[PDB]
Amino acid sequence: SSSPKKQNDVRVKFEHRGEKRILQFPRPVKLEDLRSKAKIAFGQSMDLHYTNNELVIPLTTQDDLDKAVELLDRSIHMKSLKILLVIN
Amino acid sequence: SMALGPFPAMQVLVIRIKIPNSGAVDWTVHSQLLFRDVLDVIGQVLPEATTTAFEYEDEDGDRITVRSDEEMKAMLSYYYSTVMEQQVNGQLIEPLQIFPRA
Repeated sequence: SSSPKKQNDVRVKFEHRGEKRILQFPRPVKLEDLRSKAKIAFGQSMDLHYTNNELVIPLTTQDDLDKAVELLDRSIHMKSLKILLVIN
Repeated sequence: SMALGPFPAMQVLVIRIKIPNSGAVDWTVHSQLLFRDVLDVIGQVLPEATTTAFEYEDEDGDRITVRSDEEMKAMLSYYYSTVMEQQVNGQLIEPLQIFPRA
């Protein structure tokens, strides 16, 4: 076999000032990938926060994000990783 | 010998362009669909507005804005996965509904 061994992409739903955007990210996903795509999407460098229902938590390290992707992958009820974007 | 053939994305794509207080236009898309091409069709059917983007509703019921081809691909992929679930259960397939956005 000399074809690619694709894993599942990570579906991300970004939110900034009432606007939501969905992008697929190839694994393994990195914080800087999310930051750079969020910059393309909204024109500014963003702080990134994970959100699930009422919970919000900043994502500041690669490990933080890895934890959030794990939650998404085990969650049969969630189909995207929700990231709230705040300027800075 | 036997091998798997291609699994198609989905069976024709209908994009329902919902127009504010005016109705909807069902565009049957011939089989890559580009973001540019969707904006061009919106500009034909909604000619006295200028449209830079559009929205769709995701599985959470949220309005998602599309501003790029990569975003288009994520929208389409989700749509196709919903259509495939319903096709297998004989549920009515609905078109992919979009909302033009200033």
